[PDB]
Amino acid sequence: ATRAFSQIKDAMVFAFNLPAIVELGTATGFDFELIDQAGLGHEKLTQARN
Amino acid sequence: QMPAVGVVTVKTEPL
Repeated sequence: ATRAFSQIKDAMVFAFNLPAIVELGTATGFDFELIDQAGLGHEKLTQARN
Repeated sequence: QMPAVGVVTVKTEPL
């Protein structure tokens, strides 16, 4: 499905399988969170994330 | 590979 869906224009479409236990997120990788602790705003936060 | 996009030609029209 992913191979046959990459040719669809004007759409980013993916297909995948549910994890082993669908009650918490997948245990692969890390979940980083950038945090504003001074009141910079949304623009500065997006710039820092980029 | 080579990505493909859908394009539209532009021409002046009177309205």
